[PDB]
Amino acid sequence: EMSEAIPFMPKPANIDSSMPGYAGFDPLGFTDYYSAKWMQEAEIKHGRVCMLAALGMVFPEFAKFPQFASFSTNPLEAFYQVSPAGWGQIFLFIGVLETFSYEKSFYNFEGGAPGALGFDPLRMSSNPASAKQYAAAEVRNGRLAMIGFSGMLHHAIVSKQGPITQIVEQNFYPK
Amino acid sequence: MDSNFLKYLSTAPVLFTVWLSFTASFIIEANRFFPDMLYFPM
Amino acid sequence: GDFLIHHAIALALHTTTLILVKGALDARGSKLMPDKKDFGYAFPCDGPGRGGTCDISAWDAFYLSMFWMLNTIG
Amino acid sequence: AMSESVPFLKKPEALDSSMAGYAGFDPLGLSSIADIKFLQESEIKHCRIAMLAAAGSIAQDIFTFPGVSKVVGTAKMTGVHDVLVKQGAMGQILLWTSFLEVFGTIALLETLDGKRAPGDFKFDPLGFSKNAETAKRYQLSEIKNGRLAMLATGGMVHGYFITGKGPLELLTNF
Amino acid sequence: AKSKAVPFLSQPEALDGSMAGDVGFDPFGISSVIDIKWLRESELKHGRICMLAATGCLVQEVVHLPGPAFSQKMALNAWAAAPRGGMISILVAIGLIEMISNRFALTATDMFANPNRVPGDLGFDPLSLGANPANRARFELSEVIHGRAAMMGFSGMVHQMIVSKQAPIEQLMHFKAVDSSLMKLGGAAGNLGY
Amino acid sequence: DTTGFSGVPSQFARPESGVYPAEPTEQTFLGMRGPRAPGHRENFGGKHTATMLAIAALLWQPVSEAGMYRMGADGALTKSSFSNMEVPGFGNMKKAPTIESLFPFAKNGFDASPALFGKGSMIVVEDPRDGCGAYANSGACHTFLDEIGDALKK
Amino acid sequence: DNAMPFLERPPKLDGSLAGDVGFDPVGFSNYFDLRWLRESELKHGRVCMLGVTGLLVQEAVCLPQFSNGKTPVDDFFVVPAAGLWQVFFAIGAVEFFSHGFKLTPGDMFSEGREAGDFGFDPLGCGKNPDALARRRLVEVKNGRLAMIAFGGLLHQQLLTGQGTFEQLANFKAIA
Amino acid sequence: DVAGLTPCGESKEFARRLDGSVKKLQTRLSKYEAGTPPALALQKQIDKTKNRFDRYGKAGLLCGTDGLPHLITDGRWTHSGEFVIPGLLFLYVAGWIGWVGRSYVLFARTADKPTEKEIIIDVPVALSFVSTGFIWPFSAFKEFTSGNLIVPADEITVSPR
Ligand code: CLA
Ligand code: CLA
Ligand code: CLA
Ligand code: CLA
Ligand SMILES: CCCCCCCCCCCCCCCC(=O)OC[C@H](COP(=O)(O)OC[C@@H](O)CO)OC(=O)CCCCCCCCCCCCCCC
Ligand SMILES: CC1=C(C#C/C(C)=C/C=C/C(C)=C/C=C/C=C(C)/C=C/C=C(\C)C#CC2=C(C)C[C@@H](O)CC2(C)C)C(C)(C)C[C@H](O)C1
Ligand SMILES: CC1=C(C#C/C(C)=C/C=C/C(C)=C/C=C/C=C(C)/C=C/C=C(\C)C#CC2=C(C)C[C@@H](O)CC2(C)C)C(C)(C)C[C@H](O)C1
Ligand SMILES: CC1=C(C#C/C(C)=C/C=C/C(C)=C/C=C/C=C(C)/C=C/C=C(\C)C#CC2=C(C)C[C@@H](O)CC2(C)C)C(C)(C)C[C@H](O)C1
Repeated sequence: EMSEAIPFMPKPANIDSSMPGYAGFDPLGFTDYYSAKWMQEAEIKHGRVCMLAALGMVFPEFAKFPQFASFSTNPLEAFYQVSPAGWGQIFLFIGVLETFSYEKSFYNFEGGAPGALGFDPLRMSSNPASAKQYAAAEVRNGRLAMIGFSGMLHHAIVSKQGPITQIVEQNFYPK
Repeated sequence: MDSNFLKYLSTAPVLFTVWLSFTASFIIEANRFFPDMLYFPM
Repeated sequence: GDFLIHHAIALALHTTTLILVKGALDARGSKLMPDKKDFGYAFPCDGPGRGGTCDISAWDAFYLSMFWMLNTIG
Repeated sequence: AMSESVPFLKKPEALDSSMAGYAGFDPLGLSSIADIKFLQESEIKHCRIAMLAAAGSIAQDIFTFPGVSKVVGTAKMTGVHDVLVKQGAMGQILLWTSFLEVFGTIALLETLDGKRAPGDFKFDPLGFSKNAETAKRYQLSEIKNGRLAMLATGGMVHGYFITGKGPLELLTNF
Repeated sequence: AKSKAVPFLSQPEALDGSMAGDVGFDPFGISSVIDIKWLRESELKHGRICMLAATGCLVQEVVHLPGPAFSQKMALNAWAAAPRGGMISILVAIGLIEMISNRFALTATDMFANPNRVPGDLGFDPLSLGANPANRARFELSEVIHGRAAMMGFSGMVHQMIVSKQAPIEQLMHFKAVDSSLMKLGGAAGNLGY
Repeated sequence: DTTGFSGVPSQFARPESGVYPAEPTEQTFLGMRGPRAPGHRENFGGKHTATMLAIAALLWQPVSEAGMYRMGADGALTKSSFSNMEVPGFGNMKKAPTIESLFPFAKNGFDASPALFGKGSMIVVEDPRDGCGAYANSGACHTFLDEIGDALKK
Repeated sequence: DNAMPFLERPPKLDGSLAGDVGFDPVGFSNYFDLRWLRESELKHGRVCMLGVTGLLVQEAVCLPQFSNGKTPVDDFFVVPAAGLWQVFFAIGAVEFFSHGFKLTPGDMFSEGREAGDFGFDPLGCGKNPDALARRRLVEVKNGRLAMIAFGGLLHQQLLTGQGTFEQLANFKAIA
Repeated sequence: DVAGLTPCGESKEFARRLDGSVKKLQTRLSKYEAGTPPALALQKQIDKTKNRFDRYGKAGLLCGTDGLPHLITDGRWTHSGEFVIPGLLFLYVAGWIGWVGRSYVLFARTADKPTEKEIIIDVPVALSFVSTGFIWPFSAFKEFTSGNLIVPADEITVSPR
């Protein structure tokens, strides 16, 4: 049996079609050494943070909250323009949200599905076909947001502006 | 070429002396053509 | 000049620690003397057999780290 | 088995008289190199484009469509190409022939699959190839005239590259 | 049992006349030390690179991409003139090609791990030009020969660009002889340095 | 023994996969030969790859000429960038990304064409023969064959 | 008949769908779901029938609460930002409710809908079966026509800048 | 600039370093005639000294109060060519040497006489290994994750304590 993603390599033994974004892609066999379900949970959390981060790098191009209206549209400067009381409140809120993952991982590790923090308020994923599609879509949009945020971060390092601004001014290359 | 003489040149002291003389020699040559490189030029 | 000497002082702190930690952790036993704890803290050696065992005691690592302590405070 | 067209050379071992325009002429062995169906489709394509090109050279020398003499002045033959690229004439011709060539690409790939004769786009709106003997004769006539027009186009454009005259004007003068 | 290329030497083992371009030429006996599969992989690769490179020099003399960064008739001057970002793009793309076309069997210990892998045969036949098995032997021979000739030809062209600061075709058309008052060989130790 | 550069991982005491797929013979036009999935060369074969290139080359023609073409008082057309299309309802963003951001020919001064090379930024084809012959030249043109003639007569 | 007689007929285009003339050279319906493609075709078609009606009407009529653009395409740029956003969310509401909150190719057809049916016949024009078949063919062909026509109307309005009927009554070739 | 340092191109103490280095060579050159080998040797040293000082001034190095270049190694990208890139270059070579040496010691264990392979090196096989080192980061990490780099603690001899 060979891997779907890299057809000339053998299939990575510890990933399976059961996993939503499975492509058979583990050329360096991380799952051969680390727990596949731990890696699965880490990829989903990184994707969820990145999906918000990719929207966050883009969104104050359009509109800013009135209090932070004076803040810069380059995200890497608006990071330092926020007060430490504000960053402390963000860190506390992320801490409160992360207590549930600290309780899921490290205590009931084997009970559930990777990334399942009991957050389904609109009762989606009830229909099985919808649940299948949403599982794969969350993984794929999370991976895309990881790549996209990685891009936009380094683009803000080179051109000292945000994504849309760099595009509009056509500042695509190191000046 | 004699196989016992090639087995002699494959001995650890000869290879150590040859390889580190060859290694020392392209450091010497690299510092002849490209001298005073305190930094990677960037 | 201060950068270079601090890293020399770092070298001498880790090397003195090495001799002393090796003396503390190999005090009870090693591969040369797996029964080193039966002989005490300060014994001369276990003789010329097994390759030679001069300065094998835990006391002898105090002895050796004393030179490195003098070097570092220097 | 020796070649009908080149008697000292062998038959080219990939060409057979069931082809249209066969004379046993493959001295360089290209029918062994490339797939023969691709070569056949290419020859007919080159043939038809060059037939249009030679006839267009002749006709453009004879008359010219209304208003064109304004935009295209002393320019003729290949000369009109750069002036009409500024305008959208060559852009529009390229757009629509490229659009047809996407479907030509699909057709060629079906030909290589073996489900279509080379150059067979089934285009016979007026009726000429009803009869089989007439169909084969017109196939040979198309291949032969297309071959002649390939050489013709070559000569005509190179005559412009030498004298700047155009086909009819090169006949009238020198 | 003597070599055909070098009649006074013994015919080298691991050279049995199977490979294309095999004429018995290995006087230094590298085939006895290095597996002939790796040597033929490396020979085909060096030759394919040099075919492109020799053609690169001559065509770059004649035909240029637009722009001032691509207007260097002398090919050794093109190295510096060509946009660095795109030159490193070429380099990175070559590395990606090297890993994928070899299928992550890159090294001296894992290329040819698959018994199906053949020296120089990467599966590259986009237009299926080697589909005919009658042309196979002469294609293999003339690929090897074109590669060898282009290695020699490109080597000559590079060092004639060094000696004569001229592009290869216009070095042939505006030839100037070597004066020997410049570019003397060696001498770093004869004058004891400086 | 091990010959050296043999390439087999079992001769260098290196761990191999033990999996060595059989090599098929089918090829695709802009892809490579090798182990694929079942049915893969039937959907992503030469037919797919040729067709996709054909569509990409057709859609290049609008993209290479992308711009706001507007008529003046007469029928004369003015070309502008799509950035001049100010979208109304996106807060502070008024100039929007367009197809000119994924294909920024103009910024690099390319002047793309539906045939990829426009009238400005055209291929440069020079003649290296410089307007003289191989042998018996006179003036500022001395060929290699002339240098052979010069040496033989001296 | 076969629309492209030189090409072989696509294998999945059986005559059951209306408007089928065997036209799929590029080779869709060999990769994608024909239910998805057909529902997409009707959606594009019905949107474009309303779109061409909108272009022609807005060239003449204008609601009093709105400004008037030079052309119906410039009509988009004088309607308040909030108005465009309200229409967008209203259409989104319709798209959610009419598709049973199942909007992706993985779940849109997992309940068994036929492509393009929303149970929309208040006037009961589809009461007759054979008349329904004829109007199915009429719908898909007028929809395809309106797709092309909308492309033409929009690009000509952008180019000339003088409407559709005004363009015809004041035709001015490219110069 | 950084840490109160001065770019070497505008340091006056760097300028006096260059001048004093050349005055020292020129007074040795004042004792030789023009075409002599000692004159050419010293004239080539004055050219080399000036070139080095010119290159350092235009390189973005920072000079101290003493007029000597100082290296900034905190990680900032404007100064990555002084430690981070030379360091990246080093670790690539060092891991190459380590991967290649490790590959040969594992080969030699499967030999007829394993200790004869280490004092008489099988040079064709050892050269097969040295060529493999160019992709040591990928080869060694896959070695790690495939459970072939690290041996478990219970197959390693330890002292009784
Ligand atoms: C629930 C029913 C409802 C209600 C109460 C409204 C109310 C309103 N609409 Mg209407 N609208 C609706 C449904 C509704 N809409 C639907 C279903 C559609 C699409 C078929 C539209 C399409 C529409 C257009 C095209 C326009 C309006 C506009 C307006 C506002 C004019 C205010 C103004 O001039 O200054 C207010 C000025 C502001 C800058 C404040 C922004 C307007 C607020 C946010 C309106 C909020 C309405 C609310 C979100 C209901 C919409 C639900 C959604 C499903 C459509 C008014 C509050 C106009 C408008 O907003 O122009 C400004 C306008 O041009 N609407
Ligand atoms: C990830 C994709 C990507 C992207 C976004 C870019 C982006 C860019 N490239 Mg790069 N490039 C890439 C991949 C990419 N490249 C790869 C993979 C290669 C190696 C084959 C190169 C080699 C390359 C060179 C050598 C140059 C660029 C240049 C440029 C810049 C200007 C482009 C321009 O004006 O184009 C508009 C212009 C054109 C589209 C003209 C195209 C000319 C033809 C197509 C070249 C013929 C191709 C030839 C047959 C190659 C075949 C081998 C190949 C199939 C392996 C731009 C930043 C230029 C630069 O650095 O400018 C400062 C430059 O000189 N690129
Ligand atoms: C919140 C808005 C919203 C949402 C959730 C959907 C949801 C859906 N649409 Mg719909 N659509 C919308 C708005 C929306 N639509 C609008 C405003 C239009 C234009 C009138 C359309 C036209 C349209 C067509 C023609 C097709 C779909 C299709 C689809 C489905 C595929 C999912 C997808 O990839 O697109 C999800 C889409 C979005 C998240 C946003 C859609 C916005 C598009 C790009 C229109 C952009 C605005 C438009 C150019 C200008 C409108 C001006 C107006 C507001 C005044 C899904 C049922 C396809 C389908 O069902 O066939 C299989 C299909 O073929 N949509
Ligand atoms: C290439 C073979 C090789 C490899 C992979 C390692 C690997 C290691 N050694 Mg080293 N070691 C080697 C050879 C090697 N050793 C030799 C030959 C000696 C005798 C001088 C030592 C003496 C030595 C000591 C004293 C220490 C290590 C330590 C270590 C560890 C950390 C890295 C380090 O400190 O490097 C340091 C490397 C050296 C001090 C000497 C290396 C000398 C050369 C450059 C390497 C040998 C090259 C060899 C001839 C390869 C030929 C290959 C060819 C036949 C194909 C790591 C386990 C340290 C440790 O345990 O920390 C956890 C430690 O304290 N080693
Ligand atoms: C398969 C590829 C075949 C490659 C063929 C090589 C073609 C070019 C070879 C030289 C052409 C003519 C040379 C005359 C030129 C010549 O002999 O100059 C002489 C020069 C020494 O200078 P002198 O002492 O002669 O100074 C003499 C005075 O008259 C002037 O001061 O000799 C050298 O050492 C230079 C070569 C570097 C020696 C080390 C090279 C690098 C070592 C790399 C490992 C070994 C590789 C092989 C080493 C031989
Ligand atoms: C879970 C849950 C629900 C929920 C929910 C929520 C809040 C869901 C939130 C979903 C979000 C925020 C998804 C965002 C994904 C962003 C992506 C994929 C961006 C990638 C960027 C890219 C590719 C880029 C780029 C760029 C590059 C690098 C270069 C740049 O010059 C330009 C460019 C921009 C092109 C609800 C509440 C409904 C209830 C339910 O019961 C349970
Ligand atoms: C891997 C390996 C092998 C190998 C190999 C080798 C040596 C491969 C070398 C390949 C090369 C040299 C590829 C070059 C590509 C050049 C490009 C794409 C130019 C793009 C120009 C652009 C985008 C532009 C522009 C424009 C700009 C910016 C502004 C204008 O004013 C100018 C302009 C209009 C032009 C082989 C196959 C031999 C064998 C084996 O298997 C191992
Ligand atoms: C395989 C494959 C295909 C392909 C392909 C390709 C790209 C094929 C291209 C092949 C090429 C480029 C072959 C070039 C060979 C060059 C030689 C032999 C030059 C030797 C020079 C000499 C001796 C010299 C010299 C000189 C010296 C030093 C002095 C100078 O002053 C002058 C001078 C010049 C006289 C495709 C992609 C179609 C698909 C297919 O399905 C599979």
